[PDB]
Amino acid sequence: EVFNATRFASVYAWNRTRISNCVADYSVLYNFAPFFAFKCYGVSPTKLNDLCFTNVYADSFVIKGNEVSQIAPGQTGNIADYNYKLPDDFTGCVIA
Amino acid sequence: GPNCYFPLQSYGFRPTYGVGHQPYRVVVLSFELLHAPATVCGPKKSTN
Repeated sequence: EVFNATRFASVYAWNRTRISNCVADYSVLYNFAPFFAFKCYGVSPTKLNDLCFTNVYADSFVIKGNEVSQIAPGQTGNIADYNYKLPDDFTGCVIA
Repeated sequence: GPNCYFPLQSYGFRPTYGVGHQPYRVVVLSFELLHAPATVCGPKKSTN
């Protein structure tokens, strides 16, 4: 419902995709859509089914192509200073 | 297509970035103090 929705909200207003008390096996969806701009900075699962965690703070974005350079841990730019700042210790998967 | 990508990403060493993003030049000195015969140290006066 989150990964394959036709319409999202505003890009700055990310959706609370709370991934808790379930198996975060979203790696199969890699075959559903041609994920380009694939940047997993802390963990890069081609399969993900074991660990239980409290907070996920998952976000949904709609952006251009030649703008992912500003999508990096501790980066500065339009997204970081206007839309959403990525922490210096940003350990997560940016999948565009 | 698949997750394939070129495993070499260029670094954007712009001069307008912050100090934490400004490129740093690093030199590392590695040596092993194990072998009995040595070949290099500082100079000292010898004695009989």
